[PDB]
Amino acid sequence: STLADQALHNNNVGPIIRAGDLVEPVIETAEIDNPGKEITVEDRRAYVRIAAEGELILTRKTLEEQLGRPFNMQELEINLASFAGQIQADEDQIRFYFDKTM
Amino acid sequence: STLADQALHNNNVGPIIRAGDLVEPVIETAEIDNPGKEITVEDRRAYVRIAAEGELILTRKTLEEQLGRPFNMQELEINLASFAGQIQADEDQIRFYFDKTM
Amino acid sequence: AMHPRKDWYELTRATNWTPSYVTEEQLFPERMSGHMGIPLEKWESYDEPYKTSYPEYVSIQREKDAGAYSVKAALERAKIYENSDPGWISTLKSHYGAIAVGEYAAVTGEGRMARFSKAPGNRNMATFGMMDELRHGQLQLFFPHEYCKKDRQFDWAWRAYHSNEWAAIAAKHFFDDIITGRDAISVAIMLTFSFETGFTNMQFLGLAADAAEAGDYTFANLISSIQTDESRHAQQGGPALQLLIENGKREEAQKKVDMAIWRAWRLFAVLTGPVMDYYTPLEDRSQSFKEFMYEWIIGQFERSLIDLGLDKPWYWDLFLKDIDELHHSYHMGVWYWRTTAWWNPAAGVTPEERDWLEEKYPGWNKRWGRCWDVITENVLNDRMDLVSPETLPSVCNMSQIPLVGVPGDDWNIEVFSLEHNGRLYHFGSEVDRWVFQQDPVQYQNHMNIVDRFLAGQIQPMTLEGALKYMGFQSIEEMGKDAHDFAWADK
Amino acid sequence: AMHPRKDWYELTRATNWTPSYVTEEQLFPERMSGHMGIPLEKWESYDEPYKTSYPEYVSIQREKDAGAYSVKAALERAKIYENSDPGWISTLKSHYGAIAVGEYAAVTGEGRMARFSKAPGNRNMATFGMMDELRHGQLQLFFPHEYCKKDRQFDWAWRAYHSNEWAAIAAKHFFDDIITGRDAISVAIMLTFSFETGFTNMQFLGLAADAAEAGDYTFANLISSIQTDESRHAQQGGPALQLLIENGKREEAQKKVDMAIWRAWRLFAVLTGPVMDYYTPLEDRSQSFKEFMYEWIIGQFERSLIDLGLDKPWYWDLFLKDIDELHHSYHMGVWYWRTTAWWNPAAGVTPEERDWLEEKYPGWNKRWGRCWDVITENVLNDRMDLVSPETLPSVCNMSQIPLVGVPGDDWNIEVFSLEHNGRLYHFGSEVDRWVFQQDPVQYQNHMNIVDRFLAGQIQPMTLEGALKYMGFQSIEEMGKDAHDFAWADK
Amino acid sequence: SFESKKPMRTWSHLAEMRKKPSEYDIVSRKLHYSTNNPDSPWELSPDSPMNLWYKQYRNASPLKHDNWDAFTDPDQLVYRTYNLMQDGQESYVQSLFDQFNEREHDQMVREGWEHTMARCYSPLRYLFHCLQMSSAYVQQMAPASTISNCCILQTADSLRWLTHTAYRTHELSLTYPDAGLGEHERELWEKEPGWQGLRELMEKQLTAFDWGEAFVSLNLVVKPMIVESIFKPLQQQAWENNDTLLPLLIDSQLKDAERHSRWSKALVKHALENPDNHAVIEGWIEKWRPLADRAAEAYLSMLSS
Amino acid sequence: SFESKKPMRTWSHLAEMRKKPSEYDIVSRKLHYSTNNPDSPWELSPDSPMNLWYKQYRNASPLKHDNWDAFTDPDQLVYRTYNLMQDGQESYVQSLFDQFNEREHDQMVREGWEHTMARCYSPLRYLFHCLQMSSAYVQQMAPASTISNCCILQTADSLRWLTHTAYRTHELSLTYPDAGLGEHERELWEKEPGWQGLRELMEKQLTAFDWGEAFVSLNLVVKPMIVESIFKPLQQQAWENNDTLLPLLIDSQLKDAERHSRWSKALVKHALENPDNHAVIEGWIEKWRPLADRAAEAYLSMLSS
Amino acid sequence: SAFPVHAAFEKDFLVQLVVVDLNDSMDQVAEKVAYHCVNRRVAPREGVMRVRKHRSTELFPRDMTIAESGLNPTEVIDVVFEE
Amino acid sequence: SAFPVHAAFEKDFLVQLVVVDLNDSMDQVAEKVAYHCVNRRVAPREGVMRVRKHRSTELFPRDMTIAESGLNPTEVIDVVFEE
Ligand SMILES: Cc1ccc(O)cc1
Ligand SMILES: Cc1ccc(O)cc1
Ligand SMILES: [Fe+3]
Ligand SMILES: [Fe+3]
Ligand SMILES: [Fe+3]
Ligand SMILES: [Fe+3]
Repeated sequence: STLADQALHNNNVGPIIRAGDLVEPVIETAEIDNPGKEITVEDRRAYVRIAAEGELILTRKTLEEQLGRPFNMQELEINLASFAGQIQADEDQIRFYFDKTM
Repeated sequence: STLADQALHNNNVGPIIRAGDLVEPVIETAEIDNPGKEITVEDRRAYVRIAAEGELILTRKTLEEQLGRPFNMQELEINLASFAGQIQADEDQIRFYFDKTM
Repeated sequence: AMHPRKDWYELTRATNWTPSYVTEEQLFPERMSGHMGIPLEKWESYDEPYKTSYPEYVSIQREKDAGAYSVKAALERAKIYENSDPGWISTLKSHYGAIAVGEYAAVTGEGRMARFSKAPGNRNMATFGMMDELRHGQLQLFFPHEYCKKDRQFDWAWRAYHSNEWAAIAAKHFFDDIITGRDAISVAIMLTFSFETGFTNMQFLGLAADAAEAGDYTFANLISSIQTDESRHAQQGGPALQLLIENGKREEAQKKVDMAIWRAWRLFAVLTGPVMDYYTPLEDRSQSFKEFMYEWIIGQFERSLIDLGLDKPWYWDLFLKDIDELHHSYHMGVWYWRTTAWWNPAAGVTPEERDWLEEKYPGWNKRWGRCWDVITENVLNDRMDLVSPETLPSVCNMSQIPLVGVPGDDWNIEVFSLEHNGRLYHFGSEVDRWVFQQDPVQYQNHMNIVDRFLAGQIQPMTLEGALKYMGFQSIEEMGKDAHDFAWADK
Repeated sequence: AMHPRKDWYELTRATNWTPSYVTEEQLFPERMSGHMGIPLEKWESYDEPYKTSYPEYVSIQREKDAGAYSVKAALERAKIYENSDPGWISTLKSHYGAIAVGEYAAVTGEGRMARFSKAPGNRNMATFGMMDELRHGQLQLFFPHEYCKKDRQFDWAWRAYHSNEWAAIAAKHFFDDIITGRDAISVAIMLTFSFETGFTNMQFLGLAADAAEAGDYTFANLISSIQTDESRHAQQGGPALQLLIENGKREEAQKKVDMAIWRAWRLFAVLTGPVMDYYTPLEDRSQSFKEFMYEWIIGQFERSLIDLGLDKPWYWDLFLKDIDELHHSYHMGVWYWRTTAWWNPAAGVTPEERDWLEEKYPGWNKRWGRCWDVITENVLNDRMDLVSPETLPSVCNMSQIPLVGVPGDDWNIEVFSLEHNGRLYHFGSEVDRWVFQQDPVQYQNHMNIVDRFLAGQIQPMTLEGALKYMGFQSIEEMGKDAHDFAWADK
Repeated sequence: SFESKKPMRTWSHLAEMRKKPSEYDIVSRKLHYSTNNPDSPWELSPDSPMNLWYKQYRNASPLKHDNWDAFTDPDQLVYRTYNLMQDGQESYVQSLFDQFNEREHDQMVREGWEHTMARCYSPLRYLFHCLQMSSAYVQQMAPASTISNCCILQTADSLRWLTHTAYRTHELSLTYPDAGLGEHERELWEKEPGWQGLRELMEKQLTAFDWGEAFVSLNLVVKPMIVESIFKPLQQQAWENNDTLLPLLIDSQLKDAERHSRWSKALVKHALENPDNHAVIEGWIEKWRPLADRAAEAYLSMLSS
Repeated sequence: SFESKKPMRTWSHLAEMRKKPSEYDIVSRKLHYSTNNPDSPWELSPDSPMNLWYKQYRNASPLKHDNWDAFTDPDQLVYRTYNLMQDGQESYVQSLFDQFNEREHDQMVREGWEHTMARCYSPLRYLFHCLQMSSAYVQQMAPASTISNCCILQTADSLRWLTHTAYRTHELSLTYPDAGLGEHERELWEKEPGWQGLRELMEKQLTAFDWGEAFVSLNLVVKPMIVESIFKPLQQQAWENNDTLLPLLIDSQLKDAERHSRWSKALVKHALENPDNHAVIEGWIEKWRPLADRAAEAYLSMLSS
Repeated sequence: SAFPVHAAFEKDFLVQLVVVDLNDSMDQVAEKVAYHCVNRRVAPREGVMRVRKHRSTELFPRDMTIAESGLNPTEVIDVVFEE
Repeated sequence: SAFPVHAAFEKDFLVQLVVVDLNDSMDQVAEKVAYHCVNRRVAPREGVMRVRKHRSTELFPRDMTIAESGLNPTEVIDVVFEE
């Protein structure tokens, strides 16, 4: 249960983006919109697992700039295949976060 | 020029359909809507060359039935990558045809 | 100008009212609503965290489907069927059969909430949920339909849930228990939270990774698009759980989560486990089944459960041991009784694979390998009669899956039995027996396939009689070794 | 209710009127319109056979792009770049460089007709044509753009037409002659009829077949979607030709068709020929270059030309002989001078390929094979200095492509020269010289790359000086053998 | 014994069709496995609560047919084509909202219209949500997937109407902040006389649990009354008060309503293949008509006051 | 010598941008190779007819800038996003046509309106086609691809308006077959006084071959006059004659018109980076304004008669 | 006198339905179970096969019949080798 | 006295720019062309290389210089082997 304990005791939050045109822009956005947080990326080809400690924000403004075309926040759902953390979403951004620290 | 002569002296007309959901329905439609004409099909994977002698008709009604979903004749353009013969198109059908017999 | 959703969203879910011409309980009967006596007023604090609205929904879902169908169309001539490893084709057959009409059944779970939940936001999100599952059911019938003309086993994308085939019974017993057979709040907890934030990621994203490695982008693209819907409507469960906890129903909520997770686990161990560690070609195994479990269920899902205020399930340590062991045995069972399946199981025990298995599960060769050693010897000596069964496996009265254990050098197998109302039941784990005892009226007069076999319901009472009962309509439809035993040559 | 297009279509093209405040000739000047003195009234009989209208256009083109981009997105991780044969990657590099910004130039040919054609239906169809070519230019910049970060040669998808690289000059000399440098009616005949119903099928459908065999569905899907637009706006030429014939301009029409077909032929022989018979991996060659020519140009296009009332071109038999011979030599030239290209030519003469070539072109080994024999020997003895040139090829003053012939056992090479206005020109064929003489003012003071080299415009006057003049900005950008000569090992 | 058979061009259950199976046939037909075993709809104890519920309220319904599955949506809609259709209609309505807002439509309505809207229009979100809830119930109880699918799409349409009403209630409040728009609708639904016929009707209809009676009361009685006595009268009143947006909005909603009526009538026609069903259907219509008429009378009295 | 360089994240010409290149940047910028060689725009004899045409009417234009290519469409439209936008607006207009036809809108217009439409509206197809032709000319002559792209989309919009007019001319003729609708528009364009200012204006504008004068006369003089003196007055007249469709149609067309004005003004701002250009632009505006004012006066006199 | 039991064989991976006879010795029961196990998934070996109630510490005598054992139909038994 | 010519070598596949000298013998011209051909795309062989105007039936003498030949700059020559 050492392995299991360590896997459970994480505070990783963030989007799982399915393969397509949102993968690189979301990675870049995570980096820009969470300065001073390290962003981890696990590439599983069909999807990419993108995470930060405790909280990870994606703003519409940054994502639009990184995507290179007009973008509404609600559209992220076309490519957001899963996520870690609780979600708080609005027209300006999406926030992945935990209430607790493990 | 034997080879070239024989290639030129054809009266083959009909649609070249690009790879996708219209290939089989167009083949089937060509057969149904041109009874007593032999339909030839050359499969080049990226496209299929479908032909009959002198004239080949595709009706909207038949194509819709073979495609299995609502269909407007103008939509054929999504998948009609080329064609042999002169073309006469309207809301009810498309006709590929030659004025001359070679 | 247009006004932003935040400014009018509350009015879309301002739909609770105080009944006057019928009673509150008549309008929301407990057996269908599952409100646990919590009054209407309390349910108005329900706040779905993943919102949508009708205009956005139809626009965005239009775009999702356009992509899914365009990719399928563009890749029709990629020769996936002809060129793929037969183990991969069997993975498609198993997936579509076990999932397509269950997705359509999930419409009804969502519908149960849309009508009977006392939470207005839940009723609206469940309406989009109804629509999502309709999409998923229709996609996963449409996509395999083109393969009907190639292989009668793809007929089972439609037929499986209409059959009494044993895996189909396991699927229906689970989905009818957590989706279609309980009150709205139980659906919110067991389906949308437990199953849809927990386990479906294994089959629709874990498997997508393997599909991408296998070069089947039509499938990988399909199931990952489907999961984007899941990710939205699954977020109906969390706020329901938080509301139950706030209103003094923590214990009831925890029990439902515990039950649903275990039931989902046993089903996915027989469906997804063999796919990820055996059917999927070695070179295409992105991660092992256990590695994917630790990513998706332990690392992501169980951490989310904790964050919402629930506890680790009581059976935690049993669960962890099971991840090391159960699917290896379920795989062995599906393969030895392959003739009862609608897909062709791949054995997956060439030396190269056995080295991988030993690396991913130290001790494998001294356990399951002992069995595969016997099987492999018989194959190499063309004693094929010893590679086909002449009796039925004993089956769990909860999961409907054969009763298994650890074979080989440190053999251990346990059946957990129960006398109840003058009948003897057998369960494949402590937890399965516990699930039964949480709600006997749900289960007590259900007869599993072997129960039926013993009670004279299957005629003739032979393996062939059983195969017919399971709905196989031709010899072609019954499972065979994926590679026609060509693996022995290695 | 809505009213069907047939009932209001005539009003959309009821747009000719009788000028009163300027003259008809001032409004439609011959040098831009090319009406050949045919009065406005006669042009109103023009009837585009492949119609569309604005609402249908934006709806359907929206759907076309959604598919193209969705497929590209879904296949990003298919490892085409990393896993494809380098000969296939060079095919992509050559295509995007030679085509993308030429497509954008075609907007201007369509624009020339939209403003200056006296036929109202032509002006409307050319408006959709403007839009189509904009699509094609933008698609074929967007798609290769992601590969910039992998390989500087993909920069040439954008840069090639901005360069003086010799193949880029050949492309621009052709497209500026038939698309951007002539009157509206000449564009209708030379571009939409001759080039777009004739030759583009080779590069956008013939090549798509090979791309599908090579498993590059992003590309195959892209270029076949593009050609669906082509198939519609190319149908502007036929009615223009029929109108010219009816109004006593058959001879003028025939001459323009004859010229455009030959000019297109020489360009596609150097672009598409080597791709189909050498760069494309043997296993992916759906048909030979000649087989595709007989399908698309002889069987389909030339038959359509006859049906419309035109004659076979005077140079017919020369053309047929050229299909057997020209591209084999153009390939040899591109490969020996590979360092002047922005793609990496594949030699394509492993024994297995030479057997295929001999089957598709009986006598190949006794001809081009004699040259490849010498080259192969030098490679096997690491005399690499003899596999790289130290001078420039002589170049055609029409096609801008090196002057070639048949090598080996029955050697034959002819240059067709011409003194004109105190200057000596050299052409690669009888037809190329004839094209020049049809319109000397179009060509007479043009200097091909070697002319410039001799007149001191390229400094220093060395191969390296020439490479710099051609716009190569780093060593990486210049062409090398696609497989780093690994083919010799076979 | 087991016999050998070749692959079929389509699902085994469609393989005897004369015509080539449509998209609709492929993805819609015979998907309720819960009708296969009369003694246990669901794969559980035959006497489980939900199994008893379905045996009583679906299987034992007086409305009977030996092949409910043969029912066909006359529009043959699937998820994919519903969204194409409705993205078209909804993008159109959203464009109407945008443009009429640019033109300041709401400022130009006749004096007092905001009060009529506050009383007679904005509380429609409760009625439309009742229709949404009720449609979902017919969905989950209907004995054929092709029936249930029409109900799913109808549930979504009901939410579409609800959302229109929510959006316009809020928007109207921006021009008329002193009319109770977005504030007093629950009160009105619960206590205003003109709403009480409708509320009584829907509370009672929502507790009709037999699938047949649920379908008849909802789609043959309630919903046609709403078209006759709510939608069309509102269009007339809007016209008289220089509200030119509401009639266009309602015309779009009426397209949905007519679609619901179309599939409903097709189901009645299917049902009537069984002669016994005429009396069953007619009996339920007569049972519910009085409640529906009283609902309409009270609403219309309120609207015209 | 040759040096070694690594791969670039984008085109070499964008690689020095500070920001990540957009879709617009990638597919739109610096595509006219015909501006690279001043002595031979096109890869032909430097003295070929088209090379002489471009050297005179583009290269030698009085309107000058050392970096026309830096111009940016303020809307940053590409083919893909133009079609998304316009499928939205055009599907909306087509839905308006459908619904207003269902309601028999045309039968309810004020007495005589069909005659005003026949005289003042249906011949607009000629004016709009002139705008289409003229926009295509600015396209083919403009010295930067980003300028030309705005012109392509504007050419398409002009055809969009033409097609609206054709459709509505035919549709109106179905209710009013005795007004010359679809029959007499060429006659009116050629001989009716109210159309002659417009016709003279466009015939002369279409023979202004300098790219700068073409752009200024078309987009800064002609097109703003059409908005002021044709589109908006027609909306007012429609209102007075119970035509409620035409104002909505024109509002959609005006969205296109404002877009054209937006990119035009952005080009003027780019141009004015060169101080010499103020006088050039102003001179062309003064040159063409009288023709435009006379055009509007004659049209308005005809409309209000 | 058919007598269904669910049997787990030593070193096998599952429990199977094996139908024995009311009057079968434990020796005969062990054989009938082994049929479905040894040389299928379990290597043959020297020793005496014994029958016990599932997970019990007590072995039934070899000569004891199922009728004499007090076993009920469908109960679970193990078949194991003497230590 | 640089003198550009376009030369076609016997059995090669193309015409190349070869810069010779005004005072070069035809023997020297033939050598300078061969440099760019033999052992590159054309097998070496026995015999005397000769120079002729393109497609001509007359061969220039071996000792004749390009200056004496009357050839103009950028004219086309063949380099062939005596029959
Ligand atoms: C079986 C199933 C059911 C629902 C769902 O969303 C996914 C899978
Ligand atoms: C180079 C080119 C130009 C136009 C066109 O449509 C295709 C290709
Ligand atoms: Fe689902
Ligand atoms: Fe789901
Ligand atoms: Fe093109
Ligand atoms: Fe084109």
